[PDB]
Amino acid sequence: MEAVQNRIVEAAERVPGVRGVIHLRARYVGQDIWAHMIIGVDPENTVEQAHEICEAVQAAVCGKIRRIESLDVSAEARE
Amino acid sequence: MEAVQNRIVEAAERVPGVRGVIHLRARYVGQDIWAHMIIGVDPENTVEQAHEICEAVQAAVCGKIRRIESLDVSAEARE
Repeated sequence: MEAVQNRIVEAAERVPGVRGVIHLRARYVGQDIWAHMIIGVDPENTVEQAHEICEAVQAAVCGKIRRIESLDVSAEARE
Repeated sequence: MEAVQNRIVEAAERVPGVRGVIHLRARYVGQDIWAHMIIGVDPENTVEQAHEICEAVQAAVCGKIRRIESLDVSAEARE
């Protein structure tokens, strides 16, 4: 649980435009993980750019961590 | 319930920068309402601007509809 959540955080942080993981809640459903994540982004990015970063984080994390079967990613301004 | 939710929607829509209410969930707790709202915004607004619109919607709706005692507002790109 703690190691998998570190893996998730690190995976998100390596995606262009991510300025920290603000929040991550992981729920275990059988052998699978269902998760909700909030990432920080540049406040001067557009809303469209922030959506693109969130989509990229979803693809990267789901592609890298095969136990994850649901992941919702949203963004907030950071710095 | 239906009339109060129409009131909430209309109140949000009159705030500068709102492009529709995408989602509104209202829960009744005793006599009070607790609500979660997603607004549409210009995709070319910055993330900081979208946060400012959300804050303005929170102030307007909470100020106008006194039964609401909790309101969380987030934004997504619309058009």
